[PDB]
Amino acid sequence: MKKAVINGEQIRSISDLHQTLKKELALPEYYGENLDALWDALTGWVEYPLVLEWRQFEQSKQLTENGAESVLQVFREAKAEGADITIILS
Amino acid sequence: AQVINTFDGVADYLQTYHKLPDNYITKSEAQALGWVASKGNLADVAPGKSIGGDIFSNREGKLPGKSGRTWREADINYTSGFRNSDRILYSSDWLIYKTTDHYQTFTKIR
Repeated sequence: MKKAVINGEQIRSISDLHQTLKKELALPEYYGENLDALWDALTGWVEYPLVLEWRQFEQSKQLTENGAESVLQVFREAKAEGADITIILS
Repeated sequence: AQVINTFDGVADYLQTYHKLPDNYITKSEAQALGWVASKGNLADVAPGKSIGGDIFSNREGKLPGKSGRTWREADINYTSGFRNSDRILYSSDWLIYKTTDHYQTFTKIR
């Protein structure tokens, strides 16, 4: 259905990560760029099925502080909640 | 009854009756009636309803936490089409907040 790709080596802040997500998941122009905004988008906006390919995960953690893991966790809970999300970590 | 979906209207209804007004349905309920977020067909499958009632995990920790307190959220100003960025947030001990900027910032309203 929908495919999203994060090139983790290009993520230089948590702003980059959220803005990459906004484009890749076709999020609203009001996207709040926060953990609560992403859960809501994942469970009340995003088209499914959804394949998220997150490459260079380790590098994306360097300049996002705790953000890369937090974001990942939101998708995993969304998936645990029933959302049809495939996650590919490379 | 007539739809109640404004900050004050829902806020007062939650404090007084300790429940959301009758025009609210959870994401799961909506999905069982045929709601497809990406289609934005909520008013087609559930006329006069809005998404509201699900647990709010307060992931950014911006709302005040307490042992025993859980939060819930509900859409405000919604009528039809794609969802907006207005929400009402209410706790198990009836604290009431809102957000109009897709959970960036929150204002305490009760």
